[PDB]
Amino acid sequence: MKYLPQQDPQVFAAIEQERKRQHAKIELIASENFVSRAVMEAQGSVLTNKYAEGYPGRRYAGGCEYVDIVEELARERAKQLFGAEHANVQPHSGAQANMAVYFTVLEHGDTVLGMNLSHGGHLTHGSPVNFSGVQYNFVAYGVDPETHVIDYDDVREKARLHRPKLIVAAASAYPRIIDFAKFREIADEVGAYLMVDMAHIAGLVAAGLHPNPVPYAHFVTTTTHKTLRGPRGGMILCQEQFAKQIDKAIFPGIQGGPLMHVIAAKAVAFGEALQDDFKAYAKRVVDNAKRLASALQNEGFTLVSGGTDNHLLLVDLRPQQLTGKTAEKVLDEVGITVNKNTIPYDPESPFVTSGIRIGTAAVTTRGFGLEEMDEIAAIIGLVLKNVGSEQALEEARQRVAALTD
Amino acid sequence: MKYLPQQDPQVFAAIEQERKRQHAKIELIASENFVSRAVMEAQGSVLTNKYAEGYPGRRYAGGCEYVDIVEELARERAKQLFGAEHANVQPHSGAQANMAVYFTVLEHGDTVLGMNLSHGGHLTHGSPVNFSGVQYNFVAYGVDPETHVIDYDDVREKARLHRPKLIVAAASAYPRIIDFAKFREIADEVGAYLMVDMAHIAGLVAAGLHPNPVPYAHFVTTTTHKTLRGPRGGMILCQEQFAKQIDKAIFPGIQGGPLMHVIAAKAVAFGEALQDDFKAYAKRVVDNAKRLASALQNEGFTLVSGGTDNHLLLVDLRPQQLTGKTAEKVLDEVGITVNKNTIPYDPESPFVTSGIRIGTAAVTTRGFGLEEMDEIAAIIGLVLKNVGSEQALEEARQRVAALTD
Ligand SMILES: *Cc1c(COP(=O)(O)O)cnc(C)c1O
Ligand SMILES: *Cc1c(COP(=O)(O)O)cnc(C)c1O
Repeated sequence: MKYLPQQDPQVFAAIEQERKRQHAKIELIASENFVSRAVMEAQGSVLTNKYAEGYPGRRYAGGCEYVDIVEELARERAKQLFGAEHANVQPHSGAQANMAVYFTVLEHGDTVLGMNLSHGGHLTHGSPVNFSGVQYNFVAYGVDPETHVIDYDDVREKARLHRPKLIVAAASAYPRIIDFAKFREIADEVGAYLMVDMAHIAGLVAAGLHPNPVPYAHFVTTTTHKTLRGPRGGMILCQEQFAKQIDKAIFPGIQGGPLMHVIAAKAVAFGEALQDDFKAYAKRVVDNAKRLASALQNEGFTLVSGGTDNHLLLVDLRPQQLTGKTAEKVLDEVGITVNKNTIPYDPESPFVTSGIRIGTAAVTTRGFGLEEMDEIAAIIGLVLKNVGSEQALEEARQRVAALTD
Repeated sequence: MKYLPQQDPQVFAAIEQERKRQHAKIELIASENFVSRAVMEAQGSVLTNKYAEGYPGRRYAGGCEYVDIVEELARERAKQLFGAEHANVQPHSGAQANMAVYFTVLEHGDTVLGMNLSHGGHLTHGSPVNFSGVQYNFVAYGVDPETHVIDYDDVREKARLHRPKLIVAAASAYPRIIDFAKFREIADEVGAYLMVDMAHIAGLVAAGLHPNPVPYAHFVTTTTHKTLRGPRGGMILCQEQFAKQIDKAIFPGIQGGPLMHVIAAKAVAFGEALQDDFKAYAKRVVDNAKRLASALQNEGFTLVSGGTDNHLLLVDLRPQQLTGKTAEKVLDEVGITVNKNTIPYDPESPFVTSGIRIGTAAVTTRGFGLEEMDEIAAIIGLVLKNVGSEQALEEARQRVAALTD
């Protein structure tokens, strides 16, 4: 940076604080990652100065010749990476990606089937305080009370009874592989559309380490950030027959002018995802997640579903008589960043919780391998089993600093 | 840039093309502007790596200490600049800013009164192909057929007959000052809320060159870009009593995690707007718009409302038997960027139009004064009155290059 330190010292000081914070702490929030320096440079570009209302070739304003190339590059790389027939890279967020699809297929008050929020489902999948649960009639399917894997018979039963117009699959906190083939099999039985929100698993789908939902779902939504390691934003993937309708749901549907500088960064992020080292990176993420899972059990922690198939894991803290809130607070004191998260059939409210959510996507970007996975797990054990001891927390504090150089 | 040229040559080449395009052309689209190098650096920051779901102090995740400072700086500067009691700087766009307010005050199918789209109103003010016109029952008020100024008696008549729950004031293409006091007087009579969408005039409100809608409106929405010369995004301003409800309409209402790097740039943009030279800049914008308006009439062009009170003007092209589409196309050939725009009571469809929309915000940033306003107007006259002559267009092409160095 050059012009910000001089122009706005207060803002630059806070950014430099945040930059050092990202280095000093161990980032274990499953939705967090670190983007490349090339991705950031694209967001700091002059492409913010251009209104590009519409789509490449079909713009409502002139002078879009080169931002069209950018959006095309973003759309073509997305289709190459995921094997989709159509792509829309204009969604401002994953929430706006979901909103647009809902706007396409559903009318106000329509019944939609989604994953239980206490079981793994996202806010945009039918929360009574979110637009989705207010705009539409949302019903829930759950996971098995003891195996914590999606009960696909329950998904079929809920679909056949509630007769939804849409079925949403995918989660914010689900450690296992989602069977999209069985979701389509259920959707075809009740004559409903299928939408997959791969936001958390998108990078793992790109590297072929998680089954691709594209050939099963009518609509596929995702965030460009998280495991895809791209800028903060959204994307919609669909078959050719929904292409025009999905585009119209973004503009002039729910949005105005797109963020061309962010779309530029999406194109950079997709280009980086197509390369071989990203597929090697994403394998290490899952390898690190499996290693962390095994090591936490070795420390005496119960895990939701008894492990992980993807990038994230949930710790059932009830054995140690701890709440997610307590765990989040105490780990923040040593430099480990987690978020409290409801476990399936949680006795505690969503604001207190009985579990914590941990992902390996961010730390794996920093170069964390199998060795440090065991150390992170050792520190978490030291902290949570010795909450009252400041001796342990100071020891843990030093062991966090040893890992982060 | 350093890492993008090496990482993604295709994307960097298109960005460099766009950077040179922004320099080479004369940007006269009223919604366009050029942000400072400090604003861009804030968007190219690591603040994209942080999830900040919630609000400063009341976050759903830890490690937000410094992004809270950023959001607070953005919120406090906004309140200083506009005299508002509360600010929300999380809206991804002006469209999402409007959407959130509608989500707060209205239930599905509620009657809303807004400005006619053919008269100046925005897409988000009740288009039957936009969410606003589908989600809500939108009725329209118009301008005077010969004066092109808002018919405030028509606004009262439409309000008393249709009994709206909300009244929206402000426009995308309205060259005159909007009387917010009379809009509130009408809203109080019918017991309706008042919302002002100052997106186009926000910078002029900041410099005190346009009446502030804050003490008249219950809700004030705006884009952070355009005349405010900030990053691409949205903002909501309201009184203290709506603060909690407006915040809940953004999250967990219509959005997820905010764009902290864009909020950082908003804070930079507001900081730049509080300084004296911005108030001097914004006066030159209006001065340039008045000078361009007078000069275009001197060339024989009819203007909507017979001039301008703000940053933008509309040319009624019917005298020269030209459509907006034809004018937009031919000016693109010489290097002048405009957009076709429906004039009030336009015989031509919104896709062909009878007028063009011109703003001075962008060129004034580049250093354009009164002298070059007369030259721009001279070139526009040369082009549009000699459409068939390539001799004139080549002459015009050279005169565009003389202005842009
Ligand atoms: C992260 C996520 C989203 C969207 O997040 P934004 O903050 O809106 O980008 C949507 N659905 C799921 C399942 C997610 O994980
Ligand atoms: C520009 C504008 C908006 C929003 O534009 P976005 O592209 O959504 O940022 C909303 N209302 C009015 C009147 C505008 O001019």
